[PDB]
Amino acid sequence: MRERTRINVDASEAVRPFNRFWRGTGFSPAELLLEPEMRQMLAYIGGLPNEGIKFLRVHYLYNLLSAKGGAGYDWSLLDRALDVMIEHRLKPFFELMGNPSGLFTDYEDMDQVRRWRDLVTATVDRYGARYGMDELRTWYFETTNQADSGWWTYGIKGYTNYYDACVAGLDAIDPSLPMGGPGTARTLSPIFRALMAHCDSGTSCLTGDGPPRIDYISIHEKGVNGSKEDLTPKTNAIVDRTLLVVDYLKEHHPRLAGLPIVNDECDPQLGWSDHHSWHGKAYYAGIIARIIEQHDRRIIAPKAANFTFLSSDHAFIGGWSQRTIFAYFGSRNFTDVDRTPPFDIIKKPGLTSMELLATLGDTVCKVTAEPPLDPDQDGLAILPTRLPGGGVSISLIHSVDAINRSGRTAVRLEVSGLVPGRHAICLLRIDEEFTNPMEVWEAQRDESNPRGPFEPVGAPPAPTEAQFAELRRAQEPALLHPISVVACDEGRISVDLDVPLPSLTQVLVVPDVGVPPAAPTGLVVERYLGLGGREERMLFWAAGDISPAIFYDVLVSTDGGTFEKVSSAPLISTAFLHMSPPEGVRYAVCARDAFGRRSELCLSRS
Ligand SMILES: Cc1cc(=O)oc2cc(O[C@@H]3O[C@@H](C(=O)O)[C@@H](O)[C@H](O)[C@H]3O)ccc12
Ligand SMILES: Cc1cc(=O)oc2cc(O[C@@H]3O[C@@H](C(=O)O)[C@@H](O)[C@H](O)[C@H]3O)ccc12
Repeated sequence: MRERTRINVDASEAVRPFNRFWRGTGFSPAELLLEPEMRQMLAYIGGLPNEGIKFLRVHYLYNLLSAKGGAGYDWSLLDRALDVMIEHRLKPFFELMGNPSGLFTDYEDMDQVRRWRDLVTATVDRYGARYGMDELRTWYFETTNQADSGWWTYGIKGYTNYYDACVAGLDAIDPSLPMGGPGTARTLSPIFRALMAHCDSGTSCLTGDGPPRIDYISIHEKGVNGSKEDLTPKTNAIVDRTLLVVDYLKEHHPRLAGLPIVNDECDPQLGWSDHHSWHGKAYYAGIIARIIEQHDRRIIAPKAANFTFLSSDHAFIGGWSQRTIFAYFGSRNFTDVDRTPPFDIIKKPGLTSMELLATLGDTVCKVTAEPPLDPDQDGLAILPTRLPGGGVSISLIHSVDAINRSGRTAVRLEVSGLVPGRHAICLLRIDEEFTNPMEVWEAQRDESNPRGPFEPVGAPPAPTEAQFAELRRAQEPALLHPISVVACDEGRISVDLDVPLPSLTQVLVVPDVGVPPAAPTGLVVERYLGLGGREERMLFWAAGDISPAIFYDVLVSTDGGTFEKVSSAPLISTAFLHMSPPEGVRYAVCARDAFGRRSELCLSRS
């Protein structure tokens, strides 16, 4: 419902601060953290620009513990699970949840309540020692998930004592460790209302002296109900129900109403493992961004509430059509790598969309559009930000709730108010033609000829090595056009964009700092086996600094010969899966800025 829009973004005019408030994902159960598939996934998840994903919300961490007869527990599985997060620069959004060796049966029994308190205290004590208390203090702790679905039994009172025990457990070591909840699934459920009453008036069953503290309020609100049918996400209703909850707090518990509000599981549709094919396509990138933009425009900007964090729950392991950030190819079903079944994973739009969004800056700029933008009616939305050091990062979102709608509009994008001097314009796109590995896969001929030679089919369930190389080129956030460098003496740039429905476009306009970018650091190389037992190496590294619009190449030397490039697309994330390394392989990673300059140093190892 629009043909051409002229959009002017004025980088010289700051409107308000901008936070990237969506930098989280999650999955269940905690045991996946011990599997090699998840280990590989965490390299991609921890490699987004500027901590583009920072928190993992993993269910049933305490099922990793078991009672060692006595006071304590065998911590060794939990240690491995937390260590993999920390090692990939991820932090737990730590749900105090699970039941070590089934020991907990009754939260009204005050000896159990006290034992739970002691478990929480022991957790904080151990991990504060293992990683440092500075690390611990960057975490968030949460109540056990739902509790308004299959909360074993325990009741409202059990729940409220459980909360008390969590809070007293953290307070024994450090009261500044943030605690919140209830992480309820249904809007204004009994559990939710009860915890709010308890934390407002109400008194802790372990102290006896006022309500237990609450540092944030968390709920799950999702776009549409679980179904085998492709029901249509209602994205604006997520914000409507969140504001309803806030209204409930303003009326009934005004002392809590200004607290940080968290949607700890914000997905377009309930039921991750149902098959909804749009999870593999640009629709999902569009819709994640659309949900984000609605929260920014309707909650944060007018200050209707202190909305602080939105976590997706899309790091489950599964196929193209499930709510997963990778498509898993291999023999395992989740609904030493020489022991376990080999596998390949391909990035999907749930992750690439977050790669693009991770590039956003820290300040909202003024934007004017003609005709004026009306995202709730026609689907064209914008997140226009200024980067530290100058320049802009703009997300242009063309997304509607309906899955089955296509089309395109024209945008003339103008950016003014830049500091004069050269700038580079980088255009990244997720749509049907770009960053589109599922489309590529569907068009690949299945060489196993499962319907015989006269009926070729696509979508090979076991792609060839060459097919996988084609998918891995397509899986990376793609340049819509080659980067252009503009000598903008007037501090203006402009560009024409063809904007499909659905699509996500990231426009980066970055100044020339005058020197090559900083070299990458901390290169880790690990062995995996791909489908058919093919040798593979996963590379993970860190950016040399916080510069915008940095792209990485991966090179290979054998066994001393000069380095040749082995990455296909320029990488914006600090992770790369390499297939079939030669003998005596040495890896090197180079950073490239948008002006074509290579980091003077490459980072080596193997
Ligand atoms: C769960 C939760 C509660 C809360 O009050 O704040 C959070 C902040 C979270 O991310 C931080 O959000 C911004 C901030 O609080 O300053 C960002 O600027 C931080 O970098 C980020 O860690 C994640 C989870 C929560
Ligand atoms: C059973 C159930 C009832 C309900 O009213 O709401 C729910 C919300 C739920 O939230 C999340 O849903 C899952 C999903 O959407 O597939 C997962 O994303 C999360 O693990 C779960 O916490 C899970 C179960 C229920």
